[PDB]
Amino acid sequence: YNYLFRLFRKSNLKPFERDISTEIYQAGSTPCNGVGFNCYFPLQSYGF
Amino acid sequence: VYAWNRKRISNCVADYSVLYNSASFSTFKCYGVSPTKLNDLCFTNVYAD
Repeated sequence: YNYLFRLFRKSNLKPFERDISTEIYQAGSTPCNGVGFNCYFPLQSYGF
Repeated sequence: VYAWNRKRISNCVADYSVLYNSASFSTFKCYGVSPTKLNDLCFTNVYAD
């Protein structure tokens, strides 16, 4: 679980863009308050 | 669970947002396709088990 990728973002990356952000991702029409259902941590692991 | 009911979904418009925006579920997931993209995609058949 030491390797991760970003599963979601508010818009697609530009060429050679980099984004370290750990901010919570709002997956639908729900207020997430920076903290659950439709309110996910956007970094996820392959579990190789 | 030994005898699941299957519904065949066809000839209709499918508002998946009524599912994915609803807080009515203990878990919701989609695989190979993003749920917000299912409001754009169109299919020959759909099935619900």
